[PDB]
Amino acid sequence: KHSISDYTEAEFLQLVTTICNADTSSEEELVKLVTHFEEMTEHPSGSDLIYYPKEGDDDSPSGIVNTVKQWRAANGKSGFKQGLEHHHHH
Amino acid sequence: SKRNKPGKATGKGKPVGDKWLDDAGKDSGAPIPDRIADKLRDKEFKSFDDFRKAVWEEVSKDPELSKNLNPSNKSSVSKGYSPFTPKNQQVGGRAVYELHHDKPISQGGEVYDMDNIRVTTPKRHIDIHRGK
Repeated sequence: KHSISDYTEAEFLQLVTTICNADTSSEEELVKLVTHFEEMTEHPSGSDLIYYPKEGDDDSPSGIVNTVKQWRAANGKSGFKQGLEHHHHH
Repeated sequence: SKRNKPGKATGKGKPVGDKWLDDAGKDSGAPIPDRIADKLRDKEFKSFDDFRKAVWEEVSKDPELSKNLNPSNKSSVSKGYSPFTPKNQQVGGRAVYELHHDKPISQGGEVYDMDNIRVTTPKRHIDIHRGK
């Protein structure tokens, strides 16, 4: 919600997959999610991460999460909230 | 508001090729592709926005016209949404290719005349708009 450290990597993958598949009820909603993605990543390429990947970049949902994760790591910015895996058994 | 009323699409459009959307950032923008005009001609639409959605959907169905779109952009046009332009062609919240009219409606430009409609990036449109 407020910054990318409010997302676990899995939640961020669900967000990116939503965008990539255009899983919205309107173009307005898709444009809003793209803008939110740009604001979360803080990447200078903005929506180009999704729609105009740099030659040799992986533009699958998982590809894009990875590019974000790594670019944030390298530029000394904060990363994903750690997830809490559900365990079915002791 | 005439663009909010029903009408019939007419016009020939123009042969375009590979990188047709790359022309959307130059000149008067790109024309409506002839094959898209062929599919929409003589059809009735409820508004210009209804026409606009059909354009992108028909784009999604045309293997030549949609092949330069990446998978994410193809998903968008398949839903009748306008494809995202490169970031450096967006303007604020205007992030997608736009459909505009060449001769304005107030001067007698027709709403659904496909030869009077051009595809622009937000950036090209604002340049054109500012020079009026």
